[PDB]
Amino acid sequence: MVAEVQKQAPPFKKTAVVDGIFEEISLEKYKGKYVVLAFVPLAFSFVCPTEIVAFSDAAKKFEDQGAQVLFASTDSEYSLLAWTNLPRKDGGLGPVKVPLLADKNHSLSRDYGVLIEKEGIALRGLFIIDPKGIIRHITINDLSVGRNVNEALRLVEGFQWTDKNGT
Amino acid sequence: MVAEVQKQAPPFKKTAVVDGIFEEISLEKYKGKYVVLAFVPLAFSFVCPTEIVAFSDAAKKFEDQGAQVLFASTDSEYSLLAWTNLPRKDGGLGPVKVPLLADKNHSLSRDYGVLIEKEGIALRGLFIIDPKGIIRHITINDLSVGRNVNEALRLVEGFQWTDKN
Amino acid sequence: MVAEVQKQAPPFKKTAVVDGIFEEISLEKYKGKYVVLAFVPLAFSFVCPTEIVAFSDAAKKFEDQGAQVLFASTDSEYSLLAWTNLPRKDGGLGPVKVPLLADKNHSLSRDYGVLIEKEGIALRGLFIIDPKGIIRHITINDLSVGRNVNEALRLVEGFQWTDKNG
Amino acid sequence: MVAEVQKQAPPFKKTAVVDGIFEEISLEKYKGKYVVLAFVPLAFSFVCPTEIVAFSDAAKKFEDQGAQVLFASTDSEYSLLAWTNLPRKDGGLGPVKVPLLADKNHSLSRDYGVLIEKEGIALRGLFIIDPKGIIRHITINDLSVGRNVNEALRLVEGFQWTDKN
Amino acid sequence: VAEVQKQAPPFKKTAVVDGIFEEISLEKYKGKYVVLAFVPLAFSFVCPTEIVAFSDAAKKFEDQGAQVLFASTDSEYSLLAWTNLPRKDGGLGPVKVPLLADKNHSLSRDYGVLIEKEGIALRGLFIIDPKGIIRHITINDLSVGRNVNEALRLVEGFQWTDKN
Amino acid sequence: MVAEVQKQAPPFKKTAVVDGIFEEISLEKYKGKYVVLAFVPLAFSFVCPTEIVAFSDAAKKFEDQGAQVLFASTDSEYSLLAWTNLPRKDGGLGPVKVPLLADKNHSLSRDYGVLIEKEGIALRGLFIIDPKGIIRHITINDLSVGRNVNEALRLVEGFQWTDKN
Amino acid sequence: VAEVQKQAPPFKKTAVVDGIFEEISLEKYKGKYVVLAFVPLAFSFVCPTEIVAFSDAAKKFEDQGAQVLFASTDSEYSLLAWTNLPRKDGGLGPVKVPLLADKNHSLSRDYGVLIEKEGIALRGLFIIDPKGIIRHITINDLSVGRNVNEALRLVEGFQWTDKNG
Amino acid sequence: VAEVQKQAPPFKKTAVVDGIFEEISLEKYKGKYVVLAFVPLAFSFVCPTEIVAFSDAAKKFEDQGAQVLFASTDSEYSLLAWTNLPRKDGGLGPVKVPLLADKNHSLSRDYGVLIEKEGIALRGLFIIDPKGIIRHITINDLSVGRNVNEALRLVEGFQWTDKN
Amino acid sequence: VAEVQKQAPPFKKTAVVDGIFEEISLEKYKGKYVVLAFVPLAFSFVCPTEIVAFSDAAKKFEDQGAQVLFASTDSEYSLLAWTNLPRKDGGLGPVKVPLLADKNHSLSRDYGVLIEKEGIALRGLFIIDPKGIIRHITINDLSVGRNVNEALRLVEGFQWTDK
Amino acid sequence: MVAEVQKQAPPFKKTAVVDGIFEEISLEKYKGKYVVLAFVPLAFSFVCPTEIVAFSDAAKKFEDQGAQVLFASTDSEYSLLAWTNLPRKDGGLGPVKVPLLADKNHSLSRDYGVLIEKEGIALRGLFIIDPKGIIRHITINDLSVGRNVNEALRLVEGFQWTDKNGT
Repeated sequence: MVAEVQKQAPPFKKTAVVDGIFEEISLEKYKGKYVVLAFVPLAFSFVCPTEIVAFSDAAKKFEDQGAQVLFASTDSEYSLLAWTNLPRKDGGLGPVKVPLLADKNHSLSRDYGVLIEKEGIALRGLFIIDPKGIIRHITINDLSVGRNVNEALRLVEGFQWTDKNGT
Repeated sequence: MVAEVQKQAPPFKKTAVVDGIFEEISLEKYKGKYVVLAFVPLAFSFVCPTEIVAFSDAAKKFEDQGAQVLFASTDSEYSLLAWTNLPRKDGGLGPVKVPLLADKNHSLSRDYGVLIEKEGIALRGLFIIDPKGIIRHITINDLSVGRNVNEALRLVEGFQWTDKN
Repeated sequence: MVAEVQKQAPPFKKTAVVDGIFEEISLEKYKGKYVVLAFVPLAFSFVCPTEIVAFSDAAKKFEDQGAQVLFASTDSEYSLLAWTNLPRKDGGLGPVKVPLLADKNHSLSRDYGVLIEKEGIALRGLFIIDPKGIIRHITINDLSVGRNVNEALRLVEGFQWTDKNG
Repeated sequence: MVAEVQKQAPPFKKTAVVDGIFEEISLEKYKGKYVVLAFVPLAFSFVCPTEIVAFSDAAKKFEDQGAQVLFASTDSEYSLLAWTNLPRKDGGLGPVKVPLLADKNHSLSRDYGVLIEKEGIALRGLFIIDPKGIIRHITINDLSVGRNVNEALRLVEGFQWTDKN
Repeated sequence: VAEVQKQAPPFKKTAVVDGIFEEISLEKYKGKYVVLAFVPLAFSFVCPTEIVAFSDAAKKFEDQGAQVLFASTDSEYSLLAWTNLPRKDGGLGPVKVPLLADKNHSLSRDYGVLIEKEGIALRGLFIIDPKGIIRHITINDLSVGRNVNEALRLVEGFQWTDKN
Repeated sequence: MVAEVQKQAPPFKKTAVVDGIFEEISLEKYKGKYVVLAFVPLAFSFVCPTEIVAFSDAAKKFEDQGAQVLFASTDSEYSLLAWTNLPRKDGGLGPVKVPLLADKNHSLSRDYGVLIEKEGIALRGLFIIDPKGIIRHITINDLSVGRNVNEALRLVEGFQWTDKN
Repeated sequence: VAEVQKQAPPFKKTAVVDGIFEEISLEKYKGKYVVLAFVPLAFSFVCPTEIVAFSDAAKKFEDQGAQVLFASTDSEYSLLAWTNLPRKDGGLGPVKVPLLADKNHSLSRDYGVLIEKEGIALRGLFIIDPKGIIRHITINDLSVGRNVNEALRLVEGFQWTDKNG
Repeated sequence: VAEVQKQAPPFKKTAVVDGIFEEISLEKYKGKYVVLAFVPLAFSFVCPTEIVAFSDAAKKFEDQGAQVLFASTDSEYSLLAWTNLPRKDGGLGPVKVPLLADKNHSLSRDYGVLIEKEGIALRGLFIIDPKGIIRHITINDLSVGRNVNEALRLVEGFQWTDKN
Repeated sequence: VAEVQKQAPPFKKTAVVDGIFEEISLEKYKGKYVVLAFVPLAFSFVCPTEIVAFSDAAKKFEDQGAQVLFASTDSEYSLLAWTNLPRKDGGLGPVKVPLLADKNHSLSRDYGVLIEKEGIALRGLFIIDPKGIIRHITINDLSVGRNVNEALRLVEGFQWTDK
Repeated sequence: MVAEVQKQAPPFKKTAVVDGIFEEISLEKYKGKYVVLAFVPLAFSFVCPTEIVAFSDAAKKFEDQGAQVLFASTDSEYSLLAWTNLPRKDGGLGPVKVPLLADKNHSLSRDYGVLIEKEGIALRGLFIIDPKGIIRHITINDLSVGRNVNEALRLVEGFQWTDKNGT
């Protein structure tokens, strides 16, 4: 069960940090809406999280497009929680407006094809999954360079439009 | 031999249309340069090729950045040639500033993970490959929605910057 | 499930260009009639398509013999359509009086034993299939040399005669 | 080891009737020449052998084209010999200008894909094999209808022309 | 394969009986002894005195409650032509025992007489009783023939023992 | 492994009773001569040995034909010895002019295809083996009915004649 | 195979009892101790003092509630003849214990005493209790025999232990 | 897997030593006793008193000829941040023993402490001698901690017995 | 094999309890903590001070709701004789804990302490809770022993915070 | 690798008690002599060792015949040692004139076909092995009943005699 465009997205149920407390998040929870699943390699890394912040700030634009953004990493929910509790002035992430999923056992990263087995971390993959659970897009960047928030919005708007016309 | 970010890109040698005549194109030919390999499902399809045109028009901007754009489809070099000879006024593609690769035996599309076996055509995948032949990016869109030329430019500039800093 | 003389022909359902528009063609559609399935790939090749034209021109002679000619290639229905829209003066095929079947996923060419896997194209095979769907003849030519239209007519006439005596 | 256009023809070594006596015939014997190998289901069958006669009569036209015609069946060299010794007025074949190969153990017919296992006889297959031993054509007719001598001549001439241009 | 004491392999083969084709099976002779004898090849350069000897004794076998059947790996058409070609002219002439065309070799294979590399049957002879059990097997190399009286002696032997 | 007409006979080396004492008999010992190997179910059986006696009496006729007769059973050389020491008046065999081979471990009977595994005894098989060790004849009778001595003589004479040439 | 503490392999074998044949199985002696003893060959050049010793003690075994059975790989006809040949004349003479003909070797194989290459049983002796459980195994190479008193001692031993605790 | 009396599974893992990264292998301590101790998660709601107790006794171990190493399935960045976050503020504060980031789980798998379903290590502790042989294994469920003096006692025990 | 957090491998083994044989299974102690400890050989030239220490603390374990069990790959007859041979005379003397004879090695194999090549158990100790879950594992090489107080501390620990 | 009459005996190398101290005994050590290998289920069992004592007392008669008697059990060399140190008055074995082999890992008992897997003990098997290492006899008694010393002497004398004649 790897993830491929046109196929059903691998299901998941993962403990996540939502507004500073733990919640069990599954894909089935968002059935009917678009989901944008986006991975990041490590918490507390020496790379500024501008990428997660950009998606956090656009949370509401996604919600208006009928979509929910979810982030995911191979850190525990405790590491990710602490990451949010450590403000940005002090080198952390600060609170955020999107769930952060703790993929400690690596199943998520493996099923979505982004895990770097030797290293224990996910590549910067991003998947857009439609209301019926079909993957309609895959981006995967090496770690050095980030993703564009507007691309995800453009694509979601694109797939909605085509969902409700010919194509 | 599938394609993965951080791994060596699958090599290939495919007959392509360059400037209305055939040339054998391999990836090894572009070692030292960034390569942006982009697939498209079918020639002569009744869907406007604005996507290939946008990348054709930016061919030279990529070249200036030290990158080569390559397009690829599961059509023969003769179908792709005829596509270029048929102007856009008349429902074709017109000439183009980027090699068009004929993946008739499907090996390319299979090795890069974009082939839809049941259908015989490639998804709209796009791969950025660095000078050492390592895949640094993968985009794959379902057919209904296209790719953004500026994303490929942004990413290439991104990977160059990080290559040197 | 390969094709052999005396055995049931591999069924198929393939999108084809008939009179400049797409139609889904299966073998089951011609049950009761002889079918003459002939392969060619490639479209827009730099070789004059005299072979397809000869069979196009004899379309009606086949129809009189109780047979339907079908052509087939590993090109898409869009490439094949464009081939017909491009007239012969300009290096294309022009319209034709026989369906052109797009075997893009190669299943047809594989099941009929004509695909050159390394290359992605069909050899110049021709199959005559009787009303019950049994293969009664197989021709397969390497690419350099073509088929004779009259052979297919002669064979069909032959198999009809023997169908109704023998 | 089945026979396919573009591939090497299955080698063989079979006892045949040549000019009313037995000789061991192999394909390797005709290397350098075109070979037209043609099968028939049964000797003494109730079908007139006009087909074998037509190819026998054109023997020399084939020889002029640089080709050798060979016939083959699943009968013994003794059955095939007797067939030639029985003249046509009397319901046999009469003498012929082409070797008749006795495929009693069925290996030839199996390797060339014409054997009907349940029945023990070959379909009316015809193979044209070039000087390097590559199969350039395959015809296979059900038993009720025969082959055209001129098709084989046309094809051989065709493949020679294309061999040299 | 066929073994003494075991059930004989069943068969259904096209044969030449009185110059026309008939489908012969073993099941047809259930209740009688069957003496199945192989020979291939037809038109071979070796005189068929052996088949003639068994043809001439056809009726002695019938009196003993037995049927003789011959078999070869030639087609029914080759075997037919063999009978139509008289002996003056190097053939066999008519015969009073069915000639079975084992073209697909199944019979010869099941009875263990086929020479696979060659496509021909050894000179095997099998005596099969009324219940279909093989009570005797002879197999000669091709160079030397069988004795008709041996088959009669053996059949008489097995009848006697069948009833005491 | 098994014995077939036209093939090399399975070799053997078996302890046998010859003139009231033991000797190790192999087939290799008779190379150059015809050998007629004949099996019998058991010693001391309630069946009169008239069959072995007939072949014993014709020993010398076989020798004149250039042949050696050998008999064989699945009994030990001690059982077979005792069989010969027990005269016929007293229900035994009496002495005989042909070696009697003790196939106790069943290898011979298995290799020659006559063993009845469930029972441990050989069928009444008879094999004629030529000077080069090739099997030229096989007879195998069910137990109820015996073999004919003259058939073996006729066959041996037959195969010699045809051997020469 | 047979093992101490495990159920003895069942059998049904034709045997010589008082000069005639009877079918002996182990199931027949359920409720009694059975002492199954093998011997390599009949008519062997060794006087069978061992079988005689067990024959003479038949009645002491019967008094202990035990039955002695002997077994060999010879036919019932060879074994019968062995008994009919008196000891003065090199045989066995009659005996007071069944003699089992293991011609197909199944018994000797199942009890682990068969010497495959040779076709004979080692001098094994098995004591089997009323429930059919093997309580002892002796197996001697051929050169040296068994002691009758050991079998009696062991049976008495196992009875005693069967009835105390 | 790791077993008493057998060679310990080798490793080479990025670790936090004095606020910076160093690559730590077992081969680095050949000649000394190594006490390898796992803890399930950084920043967990459970007080690290256990790591602190072993950190405080670092020098007693060093005097005995032993090196203590800690290991978790967190990244070196999570573990670094854990040390930079003082205890007043819910972290670990600095420590006197390397903290090894077993992100790919190989270490925890090879030492038999990984809970596959969960992605975390049990509280295992292994004592490994100078030749790299495992001479002791402790493994505690999550609810209850380890005793520092046991590890010191055992190391002293194995040294004494090493020299007798 | 036996693992912390998993159900302990069941067993049923003949043991010496107060100089006579009894069949001991784990199921017998369901509801109580069990401390199963292995010892490699009886009559070995090393001191049983370890078994004595646990024997003397038998009652402290019983007060904590726990039963100590010892186990070795010796027969119940060797183990019995070990207890009948007093310590003055180089044996063990009586003891207040069952001694389990794992002659067929199944126990030692299932608990992961058997040294196959040798036929003896390492000095493993397992604490098993009332539901039969393993909550602790110690395994020492043969040269060095276990601490009685550790087992008491751990059991008290797991009772307090139950599960 | 099971033991059978006429076949090579399985080799072994086992720690044994010889005269109250440990020694490594292998079969290879007695090549050239007959060996009489005899098993016993358990030390300190409630059954009197009369059988081992009878063979111990005849040790020297065996030695004079050119044979060595060896005993073997699945107990450790320490259990077997203690067994000898415990005199017979006090329910033990007392010293003995034949090596006692500790088959703790069960390899010996398994290779000679006497191990009762479920139980961990050897049946009362006895094997006579000739100077070339060939098994010339096998006795195996269930546990309830013992073996006869004179049988082993009779058999060894038997096999020697026949070794050195035609008959």
